[PDB]
Amino acid sequence: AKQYKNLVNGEWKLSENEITIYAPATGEELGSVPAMTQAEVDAVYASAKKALSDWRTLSYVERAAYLHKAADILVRDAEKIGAILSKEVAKGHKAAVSEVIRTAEIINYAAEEGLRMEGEVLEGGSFEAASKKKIAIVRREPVGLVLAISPFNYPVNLAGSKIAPALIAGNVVALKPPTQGSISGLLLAEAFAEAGIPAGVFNTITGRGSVIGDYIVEHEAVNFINFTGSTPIGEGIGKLAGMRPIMLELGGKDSAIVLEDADLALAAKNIVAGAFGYSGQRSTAVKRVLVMDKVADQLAAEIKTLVEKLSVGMPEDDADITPLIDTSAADFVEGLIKDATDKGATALTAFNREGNLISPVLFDHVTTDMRLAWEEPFGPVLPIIRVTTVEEAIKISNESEYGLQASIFTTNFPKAFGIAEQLEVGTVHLNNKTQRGTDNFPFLGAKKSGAGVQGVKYSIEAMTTVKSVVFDIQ
Amino acid sequence: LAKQYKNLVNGEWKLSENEITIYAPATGEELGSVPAMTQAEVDAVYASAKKALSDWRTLSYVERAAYLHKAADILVRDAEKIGAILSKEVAKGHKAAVSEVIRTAEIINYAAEEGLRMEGEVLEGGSFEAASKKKIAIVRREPVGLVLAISPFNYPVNLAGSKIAPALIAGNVVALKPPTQGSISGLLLAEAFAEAGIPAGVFNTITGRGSVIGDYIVEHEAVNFINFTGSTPIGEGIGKLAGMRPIMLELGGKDSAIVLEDADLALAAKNIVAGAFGYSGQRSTAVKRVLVMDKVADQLAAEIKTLVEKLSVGMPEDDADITPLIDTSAADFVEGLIKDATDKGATALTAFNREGNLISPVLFDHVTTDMRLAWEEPFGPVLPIIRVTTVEEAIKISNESEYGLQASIFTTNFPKAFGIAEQLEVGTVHLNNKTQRGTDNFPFLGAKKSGAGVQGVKYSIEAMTTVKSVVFDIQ
Amino acid sequence: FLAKQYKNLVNGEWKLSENEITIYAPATGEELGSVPAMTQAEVDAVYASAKKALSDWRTLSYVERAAYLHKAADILVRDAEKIGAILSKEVAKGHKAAVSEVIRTAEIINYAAEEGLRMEGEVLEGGSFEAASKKKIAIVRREPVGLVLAISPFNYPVNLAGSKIAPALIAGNVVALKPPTQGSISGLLLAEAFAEAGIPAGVFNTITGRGSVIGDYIVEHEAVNFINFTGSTPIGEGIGKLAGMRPIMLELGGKDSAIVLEDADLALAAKNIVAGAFGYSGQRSTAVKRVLVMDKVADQLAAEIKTLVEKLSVGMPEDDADITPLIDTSAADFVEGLIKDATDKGATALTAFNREGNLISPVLFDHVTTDMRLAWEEPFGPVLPIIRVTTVEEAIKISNESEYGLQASIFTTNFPKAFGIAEQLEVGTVHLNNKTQRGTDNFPFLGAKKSGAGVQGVKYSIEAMTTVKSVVFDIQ
Amino acid sequence: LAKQYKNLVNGEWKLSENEITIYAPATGEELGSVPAMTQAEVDAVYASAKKALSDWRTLSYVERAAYLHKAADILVRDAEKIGAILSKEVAKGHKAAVSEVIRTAEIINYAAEEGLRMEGEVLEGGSFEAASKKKIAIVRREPVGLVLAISPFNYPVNLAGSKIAPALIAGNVVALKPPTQGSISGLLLAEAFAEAGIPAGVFNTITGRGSVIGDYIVEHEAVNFINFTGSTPIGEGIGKLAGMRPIMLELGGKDSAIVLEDADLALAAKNIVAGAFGYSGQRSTAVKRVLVMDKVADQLAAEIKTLVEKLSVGMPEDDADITPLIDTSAADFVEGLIKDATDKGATALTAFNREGNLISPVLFDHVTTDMRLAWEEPFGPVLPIIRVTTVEEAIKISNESEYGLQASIFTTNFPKAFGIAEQLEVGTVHLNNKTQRGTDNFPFLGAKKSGAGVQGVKYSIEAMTTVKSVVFDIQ
Ligand SMILES: NC(=O)c1ccc[n+]([C@@H]2O[C@H](COP(=O)([O-])OP(=O)(O)OC[C@H]3O[C@@H](n4cnc5c(N)ncnc54)[C@H](OP(=O)(O)O)[C@@H]3O)[C@@H](O)[C@H]2O)c1
Ligand SMILES: NC(=O)c1ccc[n+]([C@@H]2O[C@H](COP(=O)([O-])OP(=O)(O)OC[C@H]3O[C@@H](n4cnc5c(N)ncnc54)[C@H](OP(=O)(O)O)[C@@H]3O)[C@@H](O)[C@H]2O)c1
Repeated sequence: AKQYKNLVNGEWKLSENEITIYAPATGEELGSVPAMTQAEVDAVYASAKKALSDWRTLSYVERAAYLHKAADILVRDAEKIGAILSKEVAKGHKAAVSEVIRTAEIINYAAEEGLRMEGEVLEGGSFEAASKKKIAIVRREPVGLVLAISPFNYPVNLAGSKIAPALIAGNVVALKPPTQGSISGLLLAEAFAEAGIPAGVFNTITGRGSVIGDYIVEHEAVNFINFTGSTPIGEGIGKLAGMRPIMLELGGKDSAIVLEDADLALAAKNIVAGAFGYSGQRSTAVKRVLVMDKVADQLAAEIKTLVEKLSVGMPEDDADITPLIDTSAADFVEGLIKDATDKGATALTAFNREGNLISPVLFDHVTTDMRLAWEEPFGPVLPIIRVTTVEEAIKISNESEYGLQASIFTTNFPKAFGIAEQLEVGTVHLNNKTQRGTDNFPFLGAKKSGAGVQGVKYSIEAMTTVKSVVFDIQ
Repeated sequence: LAKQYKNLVNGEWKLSENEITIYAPATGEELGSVPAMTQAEVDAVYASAKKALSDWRTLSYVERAAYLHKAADILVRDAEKIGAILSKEVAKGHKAAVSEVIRTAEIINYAAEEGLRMEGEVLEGGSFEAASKKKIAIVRREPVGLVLAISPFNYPVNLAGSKIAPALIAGNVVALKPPTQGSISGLLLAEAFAEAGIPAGVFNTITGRGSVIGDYIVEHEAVNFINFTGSTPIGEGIGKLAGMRPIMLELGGKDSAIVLEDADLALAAKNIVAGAFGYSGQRSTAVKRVLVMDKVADQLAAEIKTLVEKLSVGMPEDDADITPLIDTSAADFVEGLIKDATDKGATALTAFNREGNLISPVLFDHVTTDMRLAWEEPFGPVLPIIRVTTVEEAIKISNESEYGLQASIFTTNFPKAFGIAEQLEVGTVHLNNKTQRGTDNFPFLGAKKSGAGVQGVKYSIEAMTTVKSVVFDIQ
Repeated sequence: FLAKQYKNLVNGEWKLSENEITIYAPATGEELGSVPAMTQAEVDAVYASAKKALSDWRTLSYVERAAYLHKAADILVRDAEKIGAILSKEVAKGHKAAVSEVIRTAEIINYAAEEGLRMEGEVLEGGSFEAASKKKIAIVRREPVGLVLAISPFNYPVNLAGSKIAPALIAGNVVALKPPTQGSISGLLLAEAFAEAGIPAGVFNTITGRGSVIGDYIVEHEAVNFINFTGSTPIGEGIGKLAGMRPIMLELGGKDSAIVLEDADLALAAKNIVAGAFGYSGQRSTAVKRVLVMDKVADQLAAEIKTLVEKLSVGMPEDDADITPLIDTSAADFVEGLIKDATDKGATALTAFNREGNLISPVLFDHVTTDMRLAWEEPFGPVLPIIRVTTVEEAIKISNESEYGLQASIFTTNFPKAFGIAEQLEVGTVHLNNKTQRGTDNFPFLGAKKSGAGVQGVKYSIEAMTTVKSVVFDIQ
Repeated sequence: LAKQYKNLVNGEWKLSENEITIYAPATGEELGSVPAMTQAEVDAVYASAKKALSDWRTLSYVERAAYLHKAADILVRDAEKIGAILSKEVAKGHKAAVSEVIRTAEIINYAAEEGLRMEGEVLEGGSFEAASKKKIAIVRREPVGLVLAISPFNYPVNLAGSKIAPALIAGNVVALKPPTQGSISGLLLAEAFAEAGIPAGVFNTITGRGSVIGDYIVEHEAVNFINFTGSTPIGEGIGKLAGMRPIMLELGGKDSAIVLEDADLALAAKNIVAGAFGYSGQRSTAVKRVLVMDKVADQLAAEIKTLVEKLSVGMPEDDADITPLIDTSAADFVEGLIKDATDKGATALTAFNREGNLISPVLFDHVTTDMRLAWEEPFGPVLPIIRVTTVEEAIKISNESEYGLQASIFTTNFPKAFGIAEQLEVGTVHLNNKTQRGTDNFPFLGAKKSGAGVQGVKYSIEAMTTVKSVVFDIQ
């Protein structure tokens, strides 16, 4: 264990108060993180706005060089960081190391994407003959101070996915990690500090989101809020933003649509991998199967066999299903499972709970009257909902308040493309599970799944504006 | 003559039980009445739009463009007829009002052709991860859905069409809420789209005073996007009611004209006067404050003065440069700014005079930062000259404004001007010319309280679309 | 009815030459009119006029250049029946198909005007590459290449003239159109529309004449900055020998394969194959010219295709027959020789060969093998071979063994597999479950290998005929 | 000492039965030998490349970029080792030669990252016709195939890497033919790619005598694209052999520096001398004629003279500004241009001297356009000053050249400079700076006899890629 500190203006600062963090799978004390005051928040933001000018006037290639160095340090320390990340969020050890490696990949890719963004030269004579000698030189500029707020389930990857695109464009950044996950966020900050990031260009803030969360968001030093987390918290940020630009990555209830001509064993393989990864604690993850009646019995059997084979255990043993993040999360999941059983759903795999380790539960004959048909569990439970027509599958899929991603399993690709056009989601994966990657692809959600478009180049465009200089050629 | 106007709702023209009478600001002549819609009538507009969306988005781009081209041709045909009423309704010079209609047709046509050739992206998984080299993402644009377009009094046709046409080409459905003062002109624009045969519900209008109906139309869950041009306080309120939904806001401006020691003063004076006093200063992009190096301030002020004195002051029907302001409260607000500036010691190079709401153009010199006129947007024919001692002071005063729409720099050192422009917190910097929204293909955006989002034709199309990514593995 | 003496457009005037070429309708021998037989000195005058006009033309706004193109398109629509009627006779194209060609030409001209007028430049940052250059920016704007020589083909003498002229003109180039001799009347009728639209003198000009007098001369001339050619592979190869350092675009021959897998919709494959293969009697570079069909479905597919080939009408252009007389006797002789080689080597004639004059009835062969000329050579006539293959790998191998690489069709219900096949096909475009085709004209059109060079389709053609001018300075 | 070098052929290092001994132009020192390949050995290079193409083009972008980054890291590691030999081989200053190698690594790394994130596009049939609204075209990038890259003696590593890396990232395979003088440097570059693990046959080298394989290399049917830098007459020969294969040509220049009456004359002189006399004038991009308004010509000429007199003249190992020219014929040619200018009455402001092939830097004033030096590319250290009385005359004289690579304009009036730039028949105009190829992300191209095609990193990648379209109908 150890006492961690926030990065503030190039200096590691403790706070009067602190919060102790324990491993959710064991209760092991992992350390403590500062509990920041509002004056300490003000100082973070003040140093950031002070460093902005010297940072934005650096060349793109100099800013990229800092990001590449930080990524190299993360790769070097992937095992040491991952070992702690695995404990802090009860994620499989290997999966935690992989998250660190993927973060380095995103940081490097953002550095090189951001140093070659488009600038435009527009001709007045495209619109009006009298203006044929007038041209507009349009160049991108940073928005200023970006507040990045990462979630517990990817506390390093979904911090880096915000930090690096912001920094390459010339923004300064403050990272508010989740409390459960704050040690991992501060370990990420260490890599940026060692890389030599100029004082104040990147800073961290730790403290209970339920105490300082509103304060850090409504502070007028913040020019942009980039948030990943729960839908209700995101909704609140959408109000406190006013006219300030934002990005919200919220909940999902991704549907896997399985048509009569699908490869059922292949559909089952992708569905189980996607639904039960990290115990279902992922926004982009198959959370409901909408399967045509004729093949539903066969598909359910294929899924059941796979779910029964999943390992259920501790993070150190790289179990497929690990303990959920906290007791409230496990209670909520158990509640959803109980509601489905009470309303008559068929439990194809057996429920069991030891501490907060819930064994994976597959339900068949789930109906739209059951909470599990709609609510995001963030736990290892998966409903199968039988449908009679493609039209009905589309209707049920779109009736969700969420619209992150969908999967379509079928051998008729032109038809699948037509269905994809009708689904109110950001991304449709054909014959594969839903996923955020690859990280160059757009990542976005409709409806209550959030706002804005991420993926690397899209994230950079979001956290920049344009400056147009217009003049007349003689 | 004075006609009773109706809203376009699901392809039909509909009256309401209550209406609003509209008078010409320059004469008091009654021009007609427009409906005062109920919340239930708004619900019907939105329901018809959402019902029409599926069949509209499934048309080809070229079919949607054909409707817009036909609407634009009708506007050109009726430009004189529409311009004459627009001129009376907002007290805009007759020829300028006809020009607004012609420009609207140009924007509609340009948006139709820009939007039909918007294309998508194919992204390679192998750009990022070797194991994903057979995975590609087919990324195509889609409409956001129902766009609520809210236009302002000063360009009630042009800044309606600048929202409607980009929205429609992309496959969105649209409800237009014009300004009450300007609602007749907005409904005249709607007639063109109806005559072009726009399918029922694809384009609709809503009228009923923003002070009464504005909050309900914005909060309504049917609306997927809000595209607003108007005052900063109204824009802020819309920002709150939008929640997570995308919005575009084009709000107030206090554009600075920075005049350096090496500037051509005759040309700077010409551009400053044209920009500051166009439409009596009732433009968000007007030159609204001169920041001039002291060593050229006396001669610049004198050359501006000579031009201000030559401006005609009269009625819209006579194509006067300075026409009566939109309403009495607007003229009172401008008079108050003039009074404040005079009380604090500014020099009135031209004399204040007011007959009804026709204020003569007032040029002030020696304006200081303690005067309201240095900061607040007047929306009237008054221009302050603020003297600075260094270019750094000009940058600081320019950026101290809460507004950040555009700026002008007058100088003969362009490399230095480019470096100045990089530091100005605005969307667009014009070198050796007045600020202006055009040409309409160029980006138009404002920093700080001047709004959110980027317009100009292609940018407005991109704003009112989202993307749909379809990912698959090649075998 | 009344044959006319036609003239070239040269510097805004209509000019005869001392000698001329009489053009006869291939289907009937009817004298249609004459076009000038220009001398090298007259070519010089065309090019001198063009280079003189280039200054005032490239400096116009995009809006002003676009207006001329839109007006020319409007005139073509107005005169589509009049122009199509003569085009039909000149190249023995069905009357309705010739009118359709004119209408399609107006569509491409209008689309090119609107595509080109909104093209943009870019601004690049020195600091993307080196910190010391962070204040250096490059303002990069588009410019024309100069004088474009556009050479159109007999089989689309209007459409594939307009596909070159309009992209060139919107970008600020000046243009000289050399139509094919058989097709020169149609090209000069197109020129009349641009002249009536008010195209400034010398901005657009025409050249007609004999290859033996001016053929190489028009291409080698130093005034020409770009050559844009559609025609046969051997003529294209010659233009490559004479192009030197100047950019060119070549749209040459094809032998497009239609790969029909076991899981294909065979009725749909047959319908598309026959439409693509026999349109304009097979006188198209983009056209199904060989069926590569998996053994298990070959009998069924052959029967479907046979039925549709038998329904094709064979006759005169005025009667809108599907199969019209070929462009000349040499072309028909060449086609007959390919048919005889296949017959003598044991291919099965599923429909009967007949020839009257240069009117060849449509011939479908089954059991064609790679030792037969018809497996490889582009006929430009109404003959189609079916080649039975055992695997998709063999279909890919045989398809890619061709010296041509224009397009391919894949008929299958497995699209992810079809994409994997398309990646291996050495062609410009692969159509899934559809015949090969140039359209829609916004899509890229290009040929690999001996099928051409460069990428057309509207925006791609404008890109090819534009360069850039960069202005670089340091911000202070 | 002097080593026998080998060609990289299908992952193996191959001598040939005959070789070419390479000597240092400044000293006569034997540097080593390169193989004199036969036509059958060229066949083996090309067969190896075409066999490697299938597995190379189907690797992921990231895998291809990783090889390029590794090659660049090795070049940086070995920059002195390679640069020291490059310096001797082409009589380039030692520091400049090492810097060339470093710049090559920068270009290789930048090309890898530019190329790996290239994208395809999806086009809508409904943009063009309603009946095709369900038809989409998935357009993806593909390599052209085998690129023949021919580097120049004056940048035998940098302008090899500028072709190789853009080709490779896009999935092309490459054969590099260095010039004989400059073949050792080319083979040293190849060693870096081989050590980086470039797969066998993906990158190969050809060396030999023109009399044996010169035309054969270019005419060979395996070659799909020719990318050449060199002299105009040699490039003209390549053009006569390209057939239908796409080419790119970077040929000669006669860049003008136009100096107007308001120019900063000290800045102009500094840039003019740096650009004109770098590498003894043996650069295609380099100020080669000053076109100066007569009112400022005396002062400009004096400022240039003072700088030219400071230039060091001597050996490559001593980083002399002016080193010996590439061979005797080149120096003879330059001496002839100098003599013609002297005999026709130009003023020699600095003195001509020749020792071996080391020519001292010669600045001429009062050059008239009947002098060969006004027009012919010298590739030697001689600079004419031509006085004009109007900008229009400067433009005419500039454009009268058969060359059109770059131009410089020195003036404080940028809107005017931009208008002049529009009229100059060149690829790039630099304002208040010498002409230069960099930064390497910017476009680099020549008009007229200066070449064909657009380079600079992303432009070079575009040039060596084509597309494959897959079109289907949505259901
Ligand atoms: N779409 C995506 O890409 C994505 C990815 C991952 C997760 N998610 C979603 O996020 C949810 C799970 O994440 P979570 O449990 O960490 O969410 P959460 O409880 O909303 O917390 C998210 C983050 O916001 C902070 N926060 C809490 N209250 C705040 C406030 N009032 N103002 C500002 N910030 C505040 C939290 O700090 P504290 O920890 O101190 O409360 C934490 O750092 C699920 O709904 C999941 O679908 C989405
Ligand atoms: N940035 C630009 O591009 C641009 C262009 C033009 C004008 N403007 C700005 O607009 C202002 C002048 O226009 P204006 O006087 O018409 O401004 P405004 O009073 O804000 O009105 C703008 C529009 O919003 C409507 N509205 C009023 N209250 C509303 C509410 N609560 N919710 C929703 N909509 C509501 C108005 O309808 P009613 O008429 O019924 O109240 C009108 O249609 C100036 O500040 C000027 O700078 C900006």
